[PDB]
Amino acid sequence: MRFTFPLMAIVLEIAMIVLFGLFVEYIFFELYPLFQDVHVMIFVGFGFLMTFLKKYGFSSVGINLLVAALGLQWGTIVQGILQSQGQKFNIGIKNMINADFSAATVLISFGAVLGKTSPTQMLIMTILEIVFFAHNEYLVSEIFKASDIGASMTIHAFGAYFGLAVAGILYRSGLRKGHENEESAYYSDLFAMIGTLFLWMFWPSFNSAIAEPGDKQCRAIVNTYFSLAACVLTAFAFSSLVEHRGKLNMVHIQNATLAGGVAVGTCADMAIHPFGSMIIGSIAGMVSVLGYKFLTPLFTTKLRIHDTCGVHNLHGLPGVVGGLAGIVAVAMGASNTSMAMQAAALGSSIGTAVVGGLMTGLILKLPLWGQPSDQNCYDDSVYWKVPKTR
Amino acid sequence: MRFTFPLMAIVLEIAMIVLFGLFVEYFELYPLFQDVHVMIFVGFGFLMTFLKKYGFSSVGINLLVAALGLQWGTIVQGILQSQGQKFNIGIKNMINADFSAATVLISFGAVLGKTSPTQMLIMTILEIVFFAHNEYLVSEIFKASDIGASMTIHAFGAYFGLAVAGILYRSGLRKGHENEESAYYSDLFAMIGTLFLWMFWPSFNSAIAEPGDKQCRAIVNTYFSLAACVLTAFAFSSLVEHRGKLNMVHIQNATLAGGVAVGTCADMAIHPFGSMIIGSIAGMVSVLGYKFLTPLFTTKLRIHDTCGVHNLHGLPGVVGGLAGIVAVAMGASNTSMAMQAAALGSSIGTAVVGGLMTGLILKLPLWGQPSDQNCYDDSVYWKVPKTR
Amino acid sequence: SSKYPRSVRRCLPLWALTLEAALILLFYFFTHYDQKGLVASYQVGQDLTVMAALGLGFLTSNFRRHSWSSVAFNLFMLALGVQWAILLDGFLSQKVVITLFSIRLATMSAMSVLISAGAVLGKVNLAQLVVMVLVEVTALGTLRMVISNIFNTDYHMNLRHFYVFAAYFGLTVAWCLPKPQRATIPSLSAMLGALFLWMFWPSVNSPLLRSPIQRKNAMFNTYYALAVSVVTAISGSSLAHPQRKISMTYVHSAVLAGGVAVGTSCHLIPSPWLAMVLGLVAGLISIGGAKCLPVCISVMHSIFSLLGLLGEITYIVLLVLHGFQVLLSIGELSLAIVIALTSGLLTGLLLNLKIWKAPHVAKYFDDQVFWKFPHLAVGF
Amino acid sequence: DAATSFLRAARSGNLDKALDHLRNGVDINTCNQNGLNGLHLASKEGHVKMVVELLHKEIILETTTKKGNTALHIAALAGQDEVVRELVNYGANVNAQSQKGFTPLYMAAQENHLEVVKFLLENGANQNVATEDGFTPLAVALQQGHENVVAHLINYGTKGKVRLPALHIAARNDDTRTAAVLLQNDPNPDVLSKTGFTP
Amino acid sequence: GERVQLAHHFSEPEITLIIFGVMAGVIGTILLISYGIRRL
Ligand SMILES: CC(C)CCC[C@@H](C)[C@H]1CC[C@H]2[C@@H]3CC=C4C[C@@H](O)CC[C@]4(C)[C@H]3CC[C@]12C
Ligand SMILES: CC(C)CCC[C@@H](C)[C@H]1CC[C@H]2[C@@H]3CC=C4C[C@@H](O)CC[C@]4(C)[C@H]3CC[C@]12C
Repeated sequence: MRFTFPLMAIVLEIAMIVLFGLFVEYIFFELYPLFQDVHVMIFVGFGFLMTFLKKYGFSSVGINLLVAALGLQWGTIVQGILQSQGQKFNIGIKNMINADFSAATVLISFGAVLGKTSPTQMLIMTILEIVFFAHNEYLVSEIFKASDIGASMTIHAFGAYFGLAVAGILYRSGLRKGHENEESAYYSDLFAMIGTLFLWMFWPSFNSAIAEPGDKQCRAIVNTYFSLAACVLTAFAFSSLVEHRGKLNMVHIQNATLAGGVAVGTCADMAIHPFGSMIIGSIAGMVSVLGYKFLTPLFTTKLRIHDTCGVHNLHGLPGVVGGLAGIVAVAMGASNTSMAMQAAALGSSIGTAVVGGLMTGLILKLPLWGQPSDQNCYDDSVYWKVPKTR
Repeated sequence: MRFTFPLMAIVLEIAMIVLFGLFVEYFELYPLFQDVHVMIFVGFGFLMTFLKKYGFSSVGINLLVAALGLQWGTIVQGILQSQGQKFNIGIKNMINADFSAATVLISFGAVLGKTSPTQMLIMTILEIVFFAHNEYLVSEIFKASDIGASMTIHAFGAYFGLAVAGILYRSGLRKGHENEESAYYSDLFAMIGTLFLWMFWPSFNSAIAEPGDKQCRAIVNTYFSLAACVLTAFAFSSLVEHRGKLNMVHIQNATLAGGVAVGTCADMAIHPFGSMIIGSIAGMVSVLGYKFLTPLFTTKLRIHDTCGVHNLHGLPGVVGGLAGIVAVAMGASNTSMAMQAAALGSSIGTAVVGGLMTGLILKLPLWGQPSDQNCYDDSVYWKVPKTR
Repeated sequence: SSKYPRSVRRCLPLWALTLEAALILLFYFFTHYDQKGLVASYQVGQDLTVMAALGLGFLTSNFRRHSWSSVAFNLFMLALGVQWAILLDGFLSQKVVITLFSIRLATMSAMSVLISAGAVLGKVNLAQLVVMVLVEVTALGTLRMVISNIFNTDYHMNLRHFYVFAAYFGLTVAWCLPKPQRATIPSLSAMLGALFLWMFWPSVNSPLLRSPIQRKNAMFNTYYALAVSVVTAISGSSLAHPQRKISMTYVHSAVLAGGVAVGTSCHLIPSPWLAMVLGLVAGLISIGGAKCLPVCISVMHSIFSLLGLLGEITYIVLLVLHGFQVLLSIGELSLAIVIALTSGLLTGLLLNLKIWKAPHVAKYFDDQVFWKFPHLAVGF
Repeated sequence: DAATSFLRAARSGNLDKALDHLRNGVDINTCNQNGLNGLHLASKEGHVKMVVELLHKEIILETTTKKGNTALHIAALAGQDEVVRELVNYGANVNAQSQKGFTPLYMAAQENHLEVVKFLLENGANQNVATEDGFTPLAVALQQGHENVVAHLINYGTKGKVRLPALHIAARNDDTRTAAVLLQNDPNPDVLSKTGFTP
Repeated sequence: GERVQLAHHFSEPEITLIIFGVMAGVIGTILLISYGIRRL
């Protein structure tokens, strides 16, 4: 039915309006530029990073916008309920920042199933994944009390593992050997470079938005900046290394350059030192390039898990490097946090993502949301009016 | 050898890590730094994407060069300021690192489409040292006022790139190249970069300005100089072309000439109308340069400027330096006229000498330089998709 | 009549240089210069400039062969409009002291003209756009001055009607023009522009509020209403389409429906659920207009005008809760509409003059008229 | 000064003033500083009656401007379909090349003048003729995004001259003036159609 | 106005707008009534 998506979107919007009317009431202006940088990241960088597909740019950017717009509201509601324990709560800049963080997690999960899902499935996945992510984040922040100010474990690894879990459940045999529409274009890769550059530039604000003002926020900014700087060089070097005749791969340049920002999040506020941050970025870039070169084909062909954007090598493996760095940092005195609490936070994030992903994918597996056929995957014509000319 | 570029990049990254571990220790100006960052990585990155078959290489090498450049400039500038001792990192260190990256990208714009990534790494490493030494000279020995860095950044990078291109001159590319051509969507991406640079230029000229009157003066002067520069660039682009046709290169480049030439007089009390006059003259000079001087440099002087960075940074940079000299003569600032002239001359001379040495180093056939037939082509270093 | 464009090598450069020289002379004769929150105050104006250039230049770049002209002419119009609006607002609110706040106000005045130009882009050249910029800035300043003189309001606070003024002015100018399409990459560029406009529209919803509390509440309401409007617009694009698909061009205009609806009353909204309701109503009204207005030239500009009128109406409704007040507000709205229509008619009459060398009706929406391309025969 | 007035009348469509100047003794083949004669100015502005009257006055049809453009080149670039038809009916060379190698078909294709492209292709214009830069009407139509021109050029291909020779058309309509102009240009009266019949 | 005038609850623009609105309503009612006749 063609009326399923508008009806579900209207019902969800009405539910959001009712919840805001029932539970939502009215440092802000100091952190507002950081919130704006995070907002630009979430809506432009992630939106256009997935526009590398030649026949799926419209769907990628539009579903990114719609998913993030629903996600900020639903994440605001769920996070405010969790923090207020069911009571009314006020809205500040931090609520909006955490809403953008929830939208980031949902977009990271969406990057795994790009080109194989319908907008209705994306609305349902956003609704379920926000609840799972917010519960996991509340667990990590309050019960474990671990330091994840950049959210390498609670956002990146969680969204990556939740997305892989939906993608394995939604796995299609016809797409394991490849697809004709699953291909990049010159201008599509240029738009992907727009998104990559925006994410890369505004990542320090992403890692320092909710940091404690003073030493911790500046440490997060500096560590993210230099980690990204080292990550770009290592990603370029290993992209040249793993390809024939030293050719640079556009996927590697578009994705692996953000691995340093992903993996420095846990140790952002910690006093690792700029050198410690540049060592993590150099490794995160190496791991991301090696993942894109080798692990993504092994996952697609052998594990029946297909990652369209390779969000695993960008968020999960760098997220596990980020969680692992934080345990090592506590061991080395960077943070007064507990090593066992950090390990428990990483394990809980991974486990909750995989349990939430499998159950969201089981819900999405029902043939009720207008899922595209195998021949029509990675095509804008399924849901959009495509212009005749490119 | 195909392993030269990754090995050199890894060695440079390890050297940067060691230097940061040896010499580097630990919010009002952070938005200005973010605006400068967006300029350096998006505007300069996509301004050079006008080539139809070199967008990938332009944006990727811009990103890589600037990422290495911020680290190496941080190291060198901190060493120069601390006289070899350990130094702390603030927002100003990152801003100056982005400034060094800007200078290196300005130089890279001259040799776009004719160089390898290894050559760009080497050029970044050498040019940062030269630029930082010249900037330290201007700031400490001459003590000239160049808060917008029309001389220390724009003119320096432009003449550095011109010298490098002159050493790396190719006889076969003097008459033109088939790949050296623009495209409709490539020019649209170049417009993205042009608009981002134009919008965030006031923060570029006011990032390191003294808070209070000077920073606001820099913002206002850059804003109105750019506003006048756009109109003059459009008018002269219509004037110099047949039947009043607008040239996309002129609109993409000459609209930033007012921002380039107002940098020296940004913090000075030159007044909004003076800033507008400076921007108008800069736009006129940039359009005239792109129309006439670039063919002269390419054909007669054997200096090939791919992006025409001379008409955008060097001539507007010299205009800005002379404007600073005149404003000193007019009493706008208490700086010394002789110090400003010495700063301009030292910037030009150091840029020329450093470009000579760097181009001589890059001239060695060891960095995988492209052939004449493969210039301005992404297929030399990138996996180009089959479809556009 | 010859379909080949006439030479503008002597009209456009002379016109632009004369305008710039006049602006420089007026700035010299009538402008003068002049702390803790200099960067904070500059950020709002920077957001307005980013919107006015990027979003308003690329949003209209969705045309297949008219993206160059859209982007570059938007930049040129912004550059001229800010400079002329500084002088006009200084003249009509009195020398002119140039501050960041005055730059912000001139940026809003130029944004009005940039919004209006979206209904006429692809059918006019640069000189006609210069004339439209000058006349529209002058008309908006005159409207603000008349409202301040009659209703005892503030000249700088009368800029809230700029949505409806820009929309009706653009429609009126497009109506007077002679009577006369999409591609994937221009559509993606327009999506980038629309995304930037949508993200930074809370800044333009509170540049005129002085107290921080009102600005914070306005930003909250604009953010939530914009999110609701985006969800509703992306949802309902399939309903208002014969092909039962989502129209990217419709989304580009309907992302901003909630921000337009709550723009005039974002400070009066006491709770975010009311802003979300207004955004949902704005999205549904956008769907209805997209499904009905083409039946009874620019559809996006028409639905923008309808959204601006709806925002004014909901401001009227909300102002009573927080007889003669309604009459004053309705009279102000009617005066704004009448002045916008009259100025649009005057601008359209001036734009039909043969001296501007307007492009032929068969050459509309083409960059070949105004831009140089290789391998083309030039002249006769 | 009289020649300047005649050229201005030709440009403005004032046929009476041009005829008066020709009666006074103004040279028919006079031209401005750009080489555009009265025929070129009439073809640029779509004055069909002026073109017919000047052709009846034994004007040189194959005159070229300083850019090498004939009257047909100017009419094709300006998009004057009626003027293009009238010039072709009077014997204009549809395959004439300018200084840089441009053809009337190329000029019609680069300006999205689909009707002129159709008429020239039906009248024997060769789209395989390239300029000095190697570009073709198909190539320039692809470059400028003129999709209809590209489609028509691809579909037509090399169908060739489907129209009758101009002398046959003049003989069909009993047009003595057009036939006289054609025989002044081409002295041969026994031109053969595709069927093999003389006019 | 001029000299001293009696204060009213409705100002002159307000009262003239009210009068014009009442007149427009009466005109619309009369037009609707006339449209109703000559049809049934
Ligand atoms: C930066 C500019 C303005 C001034 C300095 C110019 C210098 C550095 C450059 C520009 C032009 C260059 C020359 C251009 C052409 C040739 C011929 C070639 O077979 C050998 C190198 C040689 C001889 C170059 C030497 C260096 C050169 C002179
Ligand atoms: C390439 C160079 C030489 C050309 C540009 C220099 C001239 C045109 C510019 C640059 C310096 C400028 C001056 C700088 C400072 C002042 C003081 C101010 O209170 C009035 C304007 C005035 C007097 C400016 C007028 C214009 C000016 C003289």
